[PDB]
Amino acid sequence: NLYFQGAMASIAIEYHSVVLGMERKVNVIYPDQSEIPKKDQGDKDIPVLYLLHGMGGNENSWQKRTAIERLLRHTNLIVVMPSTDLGWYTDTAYGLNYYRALSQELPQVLAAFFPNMTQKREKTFVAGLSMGGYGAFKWALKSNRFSYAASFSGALDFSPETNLEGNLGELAYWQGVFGQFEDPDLDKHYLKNMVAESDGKTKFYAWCGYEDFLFATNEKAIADFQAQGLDIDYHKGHGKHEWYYWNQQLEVLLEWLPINYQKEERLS
Amino acid sequence: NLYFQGAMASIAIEYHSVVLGMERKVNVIYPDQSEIPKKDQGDKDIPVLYLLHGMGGNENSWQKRTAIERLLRHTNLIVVMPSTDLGWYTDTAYGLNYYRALSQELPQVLAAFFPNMTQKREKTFVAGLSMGGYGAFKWALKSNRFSYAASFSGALDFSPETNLEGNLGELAYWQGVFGQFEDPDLDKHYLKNMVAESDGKTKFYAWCGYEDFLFATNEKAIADFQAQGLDIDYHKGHGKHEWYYWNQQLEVLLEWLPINYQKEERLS
Amino acid sequence: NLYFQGAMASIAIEYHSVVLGMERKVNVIYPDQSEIPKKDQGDKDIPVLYLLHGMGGNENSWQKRTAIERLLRHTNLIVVMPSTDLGWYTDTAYGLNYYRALSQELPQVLAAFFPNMTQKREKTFVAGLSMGGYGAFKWALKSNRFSYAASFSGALDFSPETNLEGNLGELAYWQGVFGQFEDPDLDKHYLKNMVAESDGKTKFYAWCGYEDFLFATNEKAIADFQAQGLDIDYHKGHGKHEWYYWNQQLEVLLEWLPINYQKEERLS
Amino acid sequence: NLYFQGAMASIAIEYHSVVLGMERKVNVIYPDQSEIPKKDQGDKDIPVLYLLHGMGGNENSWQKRTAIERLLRHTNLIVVMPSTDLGWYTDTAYGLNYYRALSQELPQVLAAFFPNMTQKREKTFVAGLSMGGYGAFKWALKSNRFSYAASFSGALDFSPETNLEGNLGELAYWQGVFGQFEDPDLDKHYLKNMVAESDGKTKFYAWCGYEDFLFATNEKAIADFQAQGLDIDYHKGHGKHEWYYWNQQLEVLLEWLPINYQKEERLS
Ligand SMILES: O=C([O-])C(=O)[O-]
Ligand SMILES: O=C([O-])C(=O)[O-]
Ligand SMILES: O=C([O-])C(=O)[O-]
Ligand SMILES: O=C([O-])C(=O)[O-]
Ligand SMILES: [Zn+2]
Ligand SMILES: [Zn+2]
Ligand SMILES: [Zn+2]
Ligand SMILES: [Zn+2]
Repeated sequence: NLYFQGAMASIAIEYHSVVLGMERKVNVIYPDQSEIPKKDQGDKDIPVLYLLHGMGGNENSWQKRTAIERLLRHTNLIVVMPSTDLGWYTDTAYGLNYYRALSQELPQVLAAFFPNMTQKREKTFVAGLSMGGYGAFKWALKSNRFSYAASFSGALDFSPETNLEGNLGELAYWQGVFGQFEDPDLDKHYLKNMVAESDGKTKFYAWCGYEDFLFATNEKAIADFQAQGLDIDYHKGHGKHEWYYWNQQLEVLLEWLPINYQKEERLS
Repeated sequence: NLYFQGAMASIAIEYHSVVLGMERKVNVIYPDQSEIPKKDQGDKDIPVLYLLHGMGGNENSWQKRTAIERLLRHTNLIVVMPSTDLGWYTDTAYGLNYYRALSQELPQVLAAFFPNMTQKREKTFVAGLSMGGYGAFKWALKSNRFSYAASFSGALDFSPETNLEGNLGELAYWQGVFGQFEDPDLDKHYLKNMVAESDGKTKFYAWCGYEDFLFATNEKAIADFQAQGLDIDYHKGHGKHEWYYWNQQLEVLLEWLPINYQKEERLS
Repeated sequence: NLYFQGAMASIAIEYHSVVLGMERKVNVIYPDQSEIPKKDQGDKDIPVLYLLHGMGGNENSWQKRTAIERLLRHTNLIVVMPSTDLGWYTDTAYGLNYYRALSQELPQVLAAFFPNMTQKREKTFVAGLSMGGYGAFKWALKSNRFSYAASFSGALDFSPETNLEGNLGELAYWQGVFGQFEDPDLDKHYLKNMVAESDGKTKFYAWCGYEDFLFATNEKAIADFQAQGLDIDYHKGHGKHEWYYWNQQLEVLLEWLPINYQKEERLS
Repeated sequence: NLYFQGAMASIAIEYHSVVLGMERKVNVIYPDQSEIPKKDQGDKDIPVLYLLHGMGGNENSWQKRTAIERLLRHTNLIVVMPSTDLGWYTDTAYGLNYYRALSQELPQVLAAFFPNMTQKREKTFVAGLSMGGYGAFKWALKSNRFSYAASFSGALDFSPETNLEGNLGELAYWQGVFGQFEDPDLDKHYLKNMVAESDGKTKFYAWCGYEDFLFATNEKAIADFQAQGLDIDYHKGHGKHEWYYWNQQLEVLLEWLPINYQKEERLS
């Protein structure tokens, strides 16, 4: 017609997690064969971005707060939106092994459903905002699964002192996630303590807004990462802890990744 | 926490349409009691915008192609996203009474589920893009239900000559929607022929991009509407038949409507 | 725990149909690796049942009206639930090519998403109820894609005389689906006229309740099929045009198909 | 047509929980105005059943494992399916206040969306299976909101000794839900300790299968309830910890409740 136009496929999966012992939800956007560049048709090695949500969000957050499905509609990229509830992408002290579920089970589930997604590091990426920025860097440092990793307004440094002081949720919550604050192993949850064992083959990007409550956290964390020689680029701009800025950062991410992003025309 | 933030409620309804004789889907976004201005808490007369999709879309289109759920999250507005398949919001010649289903049944269904939505014209609005711009103006002209109506890149004028010539879909399709092209009643589907009987108490807005295939259609249609004294404001800018521009127009619409839109802060 | 138990994966897909020129929905239930018999783990040739809905239904009908997701949870079977609106799995006279979309596009879409589903006739099955029984037999007769095909209370014979006489919907509806009733090609829609060209390598099953308004239709249709030597088994019982009986027939179907159905224990 | 038939409306709601500080999902089935008995049309006091899931389930469990949407389609009943993750409908020791969210917030959310649901005890009911049987009895004992409450294979008695011994999940899990096992307040989670303060105006029903791992638990719990004079009827049959039996018990529940259940005809 001229009236007709493509769309990515939108897939919502509910599956049984053996790790968590419960039904879990994951959303997947999958490229539109009729709209990607000609060369990409039939691909058996499609690149994949895992995009992680913030505290209070879920598998719908990115899709509803950005117009990601519109942005990517001409691009050869699978995007996976997992859920972690309020568990920080962490195996918690109350027995929910969210990190194991994210890092070990989810990729196996997806591969089993979707053999044509890439299994290559050079085509596997992660990013997230807020709690999801912590999750993205944690997963990339520990797993060496990703070529590129990004944090937007991430909680990239913390301590008991900062978590609680009880402006950021109460003690029982934080100790449920990370263990008791007197446990000498608490520090294993600190991203700075995970750099040494990572392989140094992941590119990192971090952003934070000047006005964000986590701006000081990011300044401190990046300084510590840079001291250890992490391959990181850090940027800042005016902004707060809000989804408009996360949308902007998604659009920066899409150009940074090696995905041949087909940016929509904008005449106004 | 400072980490926590609200969200609108997102409601997906599947219901039995007696008019269409089938299960139908409608999405509704409903304002977050914890985030709207104080005065709006407990409202029993909440304003409502019906937002109509384009050819090939459905009840998910606006939500996935704009970040409407983010934009409206501090605003006291219900938004309803109906579906019409490829039926043009029209009672078709193949027996699917989509116009009756939209104009008569859907509002009764919604009121029955949601008694706290407004029943007032001064708080009831419609808009749509492409086919949905035709639908929005048709519904507003015929029903007098709305105070404000908006069309974005709408198919606001047409004839056999323009539909088909077969660049815009084939004959059987168009005649299925509007009837045989030799029927002397074809012209009842033309928006210009619906102005006389409307009550003149609806404000109209139309937009079209210069580069759009429907730019000439809109120029012609608005000239005809203005000749009949319709209360319409018409604007144009650079743009094509694409969702980025429809997102921009949604943001213009939200300020135009009498809804006390709480626009998100944008520091960059 | 003993408290934990598996579930099939439930997948909801929205995809762009090039054939129909619109976003379409298809549901897929996919076997639980942790619950199927040991031997089936890792299968790259998983059997597939397409299950078609009735007039007024959609891709959710089977899942919500039967407890299919519970019944199949130990069985190595993919089940696909397509949607055809009110189009009878037919390329209609108003330009919606539902048959092409079902028979050609949908299998290619699914294979592209899900390479581990079978591509073998011996592991590919179809069934449906009411309109979906017509669709199941039509698709199996025309395509030779299936080893087994089943109709439950199907509209397996019809004419203008029976459609309309206007007890079963009005003329414009029926002629929109099948063309004008005076067209000499109307009879190409009759299943009896499709037997000659089918390959005779599909097993057919049909059921109808004695009290159903289509009981006479089924008696006539099966007699005509049996006259042509179709490989069909036909059964009847007390019942009407209702989902309880369709649930019962699903359970009969699951034993008939060569799928090694792992029937749940029922101690009461 | 005779081909057309009604359906209940199926509503999926995602809403912001202030209590939990996260987006939460609740499903609602709402009666079909065209199919309920004549007298019920226009009701502003529609009865409501809350139906709670088991460990590992969610808001979709009842709908997918029973054909509840089919069973209730002629009946004037709203059914609400909440989610509690693995939190036992309890304000947990890791800071997720699931009980407050269920008992205080959810009813206010639903009333705000759906003013025509009843606010009367005589028309408000709860039931659940496994963990959800514990939840149903807990909520009914504490709140006095319900006239009728039902448990199917519920975990109605427990201790450290039985939880763990580590056949039923590990220590960290159970202590995350209920607190440390040495806390003298552990016993506040025991349903037997909640009877004294309840008002004695709720009717209780419990079922358990003989072969279920919780059969001894139910025998013990009911004996303790009967010693305290609770108004309870307890039944047992052959069965295990499986959804087929929960489906059977749902069908018993529907006749027990004062809802004028319109049971589907079953001629076979
Ligand atoms: O966004 C813009 O300014 C553009 O690219 O036209
Ligand atoms: O969008 C902008 O330029 C703004 O408002 O900062
Ligand atoms: O359904 C039955 O009767 C059984 O198998 O126990
Ligand atoms: O289920 C049955 O046996 C019946 O009621 O026909
Ligand atoms: Zn830089
Ligand atoms: Zn103007
Ligand atoms: Zn037989
Ligand atoms: Zn009894």
